[PDB]
Amino acid sequence: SAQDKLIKPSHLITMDDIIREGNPTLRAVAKEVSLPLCDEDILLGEKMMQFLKHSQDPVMAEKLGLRAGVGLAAPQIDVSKRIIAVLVPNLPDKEGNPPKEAYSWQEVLYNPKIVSHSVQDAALSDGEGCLSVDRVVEGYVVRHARVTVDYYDKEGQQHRIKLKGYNAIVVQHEIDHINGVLFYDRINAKNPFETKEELLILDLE
Ligand SMILES: CCCCC[C@H](CC(=O)NO)C(=O)N[C@H](C(=O)N1CCC[C@H]1CO)C(C)C
Ligand SMILES: [Co+2]
Repeated sequence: SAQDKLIKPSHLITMDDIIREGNPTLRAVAKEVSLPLCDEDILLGEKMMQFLKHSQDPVMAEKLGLRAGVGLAAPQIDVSKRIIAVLVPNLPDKEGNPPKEAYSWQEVLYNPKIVSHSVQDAALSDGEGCLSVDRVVEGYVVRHARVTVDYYDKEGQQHRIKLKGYNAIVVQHEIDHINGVLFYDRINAKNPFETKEELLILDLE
């Protein structure tokens, strides 16, 4: 299967492993992962985290021809399992200094689930992109401004976390993937940049 090839020790995930719009796997509902976590799944998660790290390494990304990404879900690499990886980076300050800490959030979540959320919604002012989608769909991708997520880490320990801002946006984008949902599904087709008081607009800069 695909996962088998992906977990090969010397295998590096590249755009060649990312299925695109059209493959039915993107629209399927990923299956939960068995507990305790089996080797295959844990290794896949690490491969996913490593992919993200490589994508955010300007030289490496440039060498491998990768698109900088801040998250990835198993289905995107043709594995219909509820496994997602997030790597949300901090940005430089107003003065131009590099962030004190490269990442704001780094985690591989297994069987993640949204338990509660804010009444307010939120969308990145610049819209969203997806490496599984080879085209641009402009508009505000409407998501919950804040969410509480329950998931199991690679150790197999259950966690419950409160996310907001950029972290909340990224996690929902990834969770959408394991439910067969693509970002443009959350863009108001009749008015892509529709706004409402309850809709917070996030500027990353
Ligand atoms: C924001 C919600 C999470 C996005 C995750 C995607 C990666 C992905 O395809 N996950 O499934 C990404 O990094 N997309 C990028 C993206 O949309 N970004 C990167 C910075 C913030 C935002 C731009 O508005 C594009 C540039 C490839
Ligand atoms: Co995506």
